[PDB]
Amino acid sequence: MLTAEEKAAVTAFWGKVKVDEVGGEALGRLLVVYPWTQRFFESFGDLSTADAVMNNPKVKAHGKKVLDSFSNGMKHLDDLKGTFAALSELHCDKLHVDPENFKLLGNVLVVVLARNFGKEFTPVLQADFQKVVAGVANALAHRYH
Amino acid sequence: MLTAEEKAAVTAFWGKVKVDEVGGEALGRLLVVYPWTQRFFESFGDLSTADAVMNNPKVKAHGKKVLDSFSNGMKHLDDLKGTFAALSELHCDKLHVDPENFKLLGNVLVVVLARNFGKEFTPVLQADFQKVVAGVANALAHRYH
Amino acid sequence: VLSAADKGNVKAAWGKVGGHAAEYGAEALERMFLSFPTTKTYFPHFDLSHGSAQVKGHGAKVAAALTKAVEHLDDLPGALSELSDLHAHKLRVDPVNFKLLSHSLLVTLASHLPSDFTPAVHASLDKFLANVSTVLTSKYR
Amino acid sequence: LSAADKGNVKAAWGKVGGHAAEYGAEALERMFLSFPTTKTYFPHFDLSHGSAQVKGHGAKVAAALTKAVEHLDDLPGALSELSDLHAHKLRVDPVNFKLLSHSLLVTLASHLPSDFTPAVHASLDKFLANVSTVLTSKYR
Ligand SMILES: *[C@H]1CC(=O)N(CCCCC(=O)NCCOCCOCCO[C@H]2O[C@H](CO)[C@@H](O[C@H]3O[C@H](CO)[C@H](O)[C@@H](O)[C@@H]3O)[C@H](O)[C@@H]2O)C1=O
Ligand code: HEM
Ligand code: HEM
Ligand code: HEM
Ligand code: HEM
Ligand SMILES: [O]
Ligand SMILES: [O]
Ligand SMILES: [O]
Ligand SMILES: [O]
Repeated sequence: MLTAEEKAAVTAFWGKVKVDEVGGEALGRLLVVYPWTQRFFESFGDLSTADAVMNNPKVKAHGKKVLDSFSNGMKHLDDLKGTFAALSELHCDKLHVDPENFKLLGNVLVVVLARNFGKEFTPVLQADFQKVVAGVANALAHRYH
Repeated sequence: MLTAEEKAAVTAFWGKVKVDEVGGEALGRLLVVYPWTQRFFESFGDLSTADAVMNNPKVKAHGKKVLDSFSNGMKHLDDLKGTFAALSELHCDKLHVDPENFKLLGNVLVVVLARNFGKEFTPVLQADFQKVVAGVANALAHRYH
Repeated sequence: VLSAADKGNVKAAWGKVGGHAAEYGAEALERMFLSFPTTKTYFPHFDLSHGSAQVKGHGAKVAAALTKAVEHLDDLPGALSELSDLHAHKLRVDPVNFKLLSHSLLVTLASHLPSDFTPAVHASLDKFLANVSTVLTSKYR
Repeated sequence: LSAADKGNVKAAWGKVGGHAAEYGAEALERMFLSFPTTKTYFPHFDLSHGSAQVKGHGAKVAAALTKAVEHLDDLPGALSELSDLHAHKLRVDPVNFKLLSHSLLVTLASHLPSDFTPAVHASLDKFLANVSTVLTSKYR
């Protein structure tokens, strides 16, 4: 996991992030870029075109929730295994989400951050977030590990 | 990992396994089927064709060393993480092997085991072994996750 | 992408499988459901009890589909266009399952053909199935 | 790859235009900083901050990518010489390709935010994946 210097700057940047707006885009792009993930969200309504996906109210409302779990895990970087312990058990027994798909969403989130911040999301600032989204990725797969 | 019933048939079958013949075949195929694995054994000599890879003497001798540590993990089934902490650290901190490649070798082993035993290695007996290899692979990928 | 050598190996291997395609097709799934329980979730309507008649009737479908792919190795997309309509756009099957089936299939072919399942063929079929898998997972219509 | 995919990748790489050289250099620096185990494929390289080598090398990649974009229908044929290197000689682990794929898709996101639509994102990812598969295949 992160050190002191890595941790302090990862917190600083996250403050400027708009939880509402980033969550919907990430989950949307996950369903658009990796379209086999759409089966898990059949109940969400219409998923035919990428425009219908990126404007789906249930999708966007749920993306906000996943980012709230991400914001919470950002405050508990010393222990991600215990923070994401609950959701980990949810994705296995109730959802059967393959642990590989967490890597893709962590990566999507990073791309989503980069688009909305351009150069301000420095190559070093990216690498530090690559430890976070991978640190989270392992915590949701701890039932499979 | 396994239940009490799933420990008995997995061990009884393992005693019938020739640790030299299978060891030099599983690693052989790992370097043929997955050619990028040859990068880790530059010192090993000629690995140009399927014939050379299979009849390389260092390949076969190193092949048993793997299956012996695999045979070692057959006894310590509950404490695989503890038994493989030495080999999990070595393969990433020195040899930089990607944790995904571990999954492939446990896969190749089953294929070779099915080839060497045929019908004696049943769908049910395979299922018990698929967990074993998936436990040893996860124990060897412990320094990452 | 396959070599001419990869395509020769595949064509020869299936020439040895012959009429037992349905037998191994059925055995492949039988192995998949048992080895990896999660793959049963795509089949809630199926009978999955050991030795099911439905699985044996369905295994023959898979093997009948793979035998077409062998005949048209230079055009996997065109030959398997209707199967991408189902597995990708309709059923929306996770690509990680395709790795599990192919592994369960490769084990099946190894047990029955230990004389013909050489490492040289092993690599070629591994590439072959991962090319069929890529087609069935991609939306290209 | 669909008909819209081919169109999207062309339009995206067209928006990249003459900038590709710098983006090939960034896509690298972003990989060598984020995934330090990839730095082992380049031991002879000078991997310092803003290298003359890395910058010059990133120019070779993007140029070869441009060739791939212009040869969307026959990628195995066009990239036959690059496969010789990456697959037969270098013996690169496929996960590194996926890591360059993700690193490059970051560079294109930050630099071109108006153009990096979900539609185009999915197309470029599907293109790089198909290019990666060519380069990690020994078809000789
Ligand atoms: C994941 C990995 C892991 O190691 N753990 C720890 C716990 C071990 C998991 C376990 O005990 N597995 C045995 C097999 O699963 C049985 C689970 O216990 C039974 C209660 O859960 C089941 O109830 C629901 C609701 O009745 C079932 O869902 C039905 O409907 C859905 C609809 O999509 C499914 O399609 C069907 O499976 C089912 O008809 C489901 O069977 C639940 O498992 C991990 O947690
Ligand atoms: C970065 C990793 C992920 C995190 C942190 C995460 C987090 C969450 C959260 C917070 C919820 C809501 C919990 C609830 O109130 O029930 C949830 C539910 C859910 N997640 Fe995930 N998720 C992740 C990845 C995935 C992936 C990859 C998939 C599969 C494509 C997935 C599929 C689902 C589904 C189907 C639900 C329930 C939908 C519903 O009932 O509305 N998740 N997840
Ligand atoms: C099933 C998973 C694996 C097991 C059980 C395993 C086991 C072993 C063992 C027992 C050794 C000998 C170490 C010693 O003598 O102290 C070894 C060495 C080594 N392994 Fe692994 N291994 C696995 C996966 C892999 C894979 C897939 C690779 C990549 C090809 C790899 C790369 C290496 C390398 C480069 C060495 C050193 C070779 C030498 O100098 O002798 N390991 N492994
Ligand atoms: C080697 C790759 C595969 C091939 C060649 C293949 C082939 C087929 C064929 C021929 C059918 C029959 C379609 C019909 O006429 O009804 C089918 C159906 C189906 N397959 Fe696959 N398949 C492959 C991989 C998978 C995987 C990995 C899964 C997930 C476990 C899957 C899930 C399904 C489902 C849910 C059906 C519909 C069952 C029904 O007919 O009601 N496929 N497949
Ligand atoms: C699909 C993406 C890739 C493309 C388009 C690509 C293309 C190229 C090109 C154009 C060169 C220069 C060839 C020359 O020397 O004239 C090269 C060299 C090289 N590439 Fe890649 N490559 C890709 C993926 C990768 C990845 C992911 C790695 C691992 C980090 C890698 C490792 C290398 C190495 C070690 C060299 C030799 C450098 C030298 O000696 O100058 N390649 N590649
Ligand atoms: O989610
Ligand atoms: O090894
Ligand atoms: O299937
Ligand atoms: O490269």
